[PDB]
Amino acid sequence: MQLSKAAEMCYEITNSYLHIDQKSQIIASTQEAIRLTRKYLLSEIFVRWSPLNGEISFSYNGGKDCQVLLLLYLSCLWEYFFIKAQNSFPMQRLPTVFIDQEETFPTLENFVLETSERYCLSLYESQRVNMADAFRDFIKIYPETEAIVIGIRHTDPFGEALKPIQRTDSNWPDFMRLQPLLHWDLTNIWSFLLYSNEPICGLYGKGFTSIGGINNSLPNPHLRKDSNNPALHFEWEIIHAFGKDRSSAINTSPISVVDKERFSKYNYYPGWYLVDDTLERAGRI
Ligand SMILES: Cc1cc2nc3c(=O)[nH]c(=O)nc-3n(C[C@H](O)[C@H](O)[C@H](O)COP(=O)(O)OP(=O)(O)OC[C@H]3O[C@@H](n4cnc5c(N)ncnc54)[C@H](O)[C@@H]3O)c2cc1C
Repeated sequence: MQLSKAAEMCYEITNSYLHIDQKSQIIASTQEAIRLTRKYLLSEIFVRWSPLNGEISFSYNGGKDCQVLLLLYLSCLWEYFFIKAQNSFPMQRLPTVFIDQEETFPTLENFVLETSERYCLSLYESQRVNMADAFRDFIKIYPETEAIVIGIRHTDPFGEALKPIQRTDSNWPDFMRLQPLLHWDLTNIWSFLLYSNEPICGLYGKGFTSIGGINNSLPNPHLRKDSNNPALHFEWEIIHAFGKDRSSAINTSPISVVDKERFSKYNYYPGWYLVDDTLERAGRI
């Protein structure tokens, strides 16, 4: 859809989530994570750089984390338009960067393309090694790029020293890292993404909890059905998902035939049956 419509839609979704009045530590926690992310964007980021004209590019790889961020970002883009009108919708696409690699799952590539069309992203896609170099090439093509939005957060307990607004290290080309999802935990991610009713990468439906490349990521061994029985913690969000109101259906994207072959050897609960952040990357490495 056109960008103004995507932005207004995401605004309604986020607003609707913020109006959930349920007994729930998860919901209340996620409402707080939403408010902080939106405060970073509206109060610290969009005040300093334009989210429309190319000063900022959004790094998007179709994963759950940058998808949640993209929905929040679009919600803030809607609000930004009115704030700037108040202090003084364009027909265009949102500048976005996707690094495509040889080991990228086709299912994910397809999801990136489809959601680029849904959210009206103007996609730069690299030609299918090291991410630092991929971005160095990007910045050389688009030197006006001042900042890049990154859906990074803490997914193991180890010290990382990340900040919401942070310069790249000297290894990397110079631009500002914008990392407003940093305080989200795994339960917040699933609660919001399932509530949104937006389509999500079909790999999560097959037991992935973290998506890498074909060779470095698998369904989460802790979701293997014959040896684990996790409870569903997001039933309310699923049943009452935005605009849904078949209540129990989850909007997963199609698995590419090649990936279906690759996964035939796999007996796994969907990713949203994992809430233990310590175990999020267990299917990786
Ligand atoms: C734009 C950018 C700038 C970075 N700058 C530094 C730096 O200065 N110093 C440093 O030590 N490390 C830097 N990194 C690496 C980063 O800190 C993480 O160590 C690395 O991304 C792996 O973390 P992760 O596995 O948790 O998340 P990842 O799986 O890498 O995902 C984290 C986020 O990065 C973006 N991303 C990941 N893969 C892609 C892709 N293929 N295409 C487009 N976006 C993608 C998405 O927004 C995603 O939400 C940078 C990474 C990116 C993407």
